[PDB]
Amino acid sequence: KQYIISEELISEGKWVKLEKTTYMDPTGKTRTWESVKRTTRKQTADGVAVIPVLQRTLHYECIVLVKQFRPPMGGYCIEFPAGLIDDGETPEAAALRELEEETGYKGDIAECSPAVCMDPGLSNCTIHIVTVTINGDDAENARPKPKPGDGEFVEVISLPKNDLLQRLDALVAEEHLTVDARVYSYALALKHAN
Amino acid sequence: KQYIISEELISEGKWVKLEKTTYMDPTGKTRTWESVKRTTRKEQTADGVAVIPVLQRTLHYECIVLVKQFRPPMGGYCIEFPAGLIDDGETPEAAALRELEEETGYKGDIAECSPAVCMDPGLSNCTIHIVTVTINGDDAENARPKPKPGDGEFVEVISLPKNDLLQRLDALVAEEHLTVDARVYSYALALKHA
Ligand SMILES: CCCc1nnc(NC(=O)c2ccccn2)s1
Ligand SMILES: [Cl-]
Ligand SMILES: [Mg+2]
Ligand SMILES: [Mg+2]
Ligand SMILES: [Mg+2]
Ligand SMILES: [Mg+2]
Repeated sequence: KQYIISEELISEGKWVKLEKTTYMDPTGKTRTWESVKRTTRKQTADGVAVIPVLQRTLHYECIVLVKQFRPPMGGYCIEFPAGLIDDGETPEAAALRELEEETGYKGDIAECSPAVCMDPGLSNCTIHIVTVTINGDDAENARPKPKPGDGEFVEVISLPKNDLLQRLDALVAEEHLTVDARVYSYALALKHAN
Repeated sequence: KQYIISEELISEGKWVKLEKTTYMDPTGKTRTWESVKRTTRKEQTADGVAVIPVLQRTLHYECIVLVKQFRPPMGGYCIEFPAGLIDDGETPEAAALRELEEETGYKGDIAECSPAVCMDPGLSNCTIHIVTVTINGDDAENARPKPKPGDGEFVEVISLPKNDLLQRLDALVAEEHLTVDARVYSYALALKHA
């Protein structure tokens, strides 16, 4: 019943473009929307985000997160490890790779989502969310070695799964970091579960 | 260490702008980013809200109330938490309750309100409050409720049991060609992981 009729390019950068979408609303009226797209997508999705469950015996399970400066935010943010899927990469493979580059941890795939939207009122951006467990007791994850690219500066922050929400709320109150909405949503459901 | 040096407008639509962001990396080098921003953000603590609406009813499993809408930037239908931008001077909590009633017909009760969290911080500055609201489904106010969609809003309400959310979302994606929101999916994953 609703559909896209055309897309007019407004402005194209190296990484991002702005478009004006014309679409048919369900009353049979023609309408417009300003839409953002990345210029990098081919793939299943633009990117992956990794939910990395650090499992170590006799310890609480941790969720491994990363803190970085985000120029669009003008501030530091706390996020799941994430990045863009290389052309010819699978989502699962991008997840292990990104997880290694950003944290040094080497992990195992548990499940992978279908492509899910990031901010669908604004952009077409999508990701796979890939749940990964990290055997924290193996020697490869003893002194994890982050292999970050040129210009990436990432701090690793592992927080306990069973108090995640309170821990994030603290980082926000006390560090003026911004927590990512997917990370916050995850933390909320850990509390809301039964 | 890192901070914004300058923000140079590239292209402004009525709703969205692209900016060339210049910032200082932690080595001391000047770098650039392409950044998206909304034009609508005021003194609001955030662009918007998303509502986690827990429908509670005697002798019923709790449900999460979701909405399905056409999203022009996506070219397709998306399943999301009820959500809208915060009006000038409106509180996040008022906005949440109001968007919830407008989009679903339900009258909720505030449970909790997050700090401002980032929607896609490598791309945009957009932020929301995630507002958890309970809905007393035994109250007559919430018996056979009508959405009051604004101008050009066409929303369908989908209520799924909290205890099976992830499988129910996976089934919808299997039978329907629709996209699930990344927040909704993250929340459904944590409900399983707990
Ligand atoms: C990032 C959001 C981009 C938008 N582009 N177009 C938008 N139109 C409206 O909100 C609207 C205007 C007139 C009648 C009905 N709805 S919002
Ligand atoms: Cl798990
Ligand atoms: Mg990354
Ligand atoms: Mg990378
Ligand atoms: Mg809305
Ligand atoms: Mg609305």
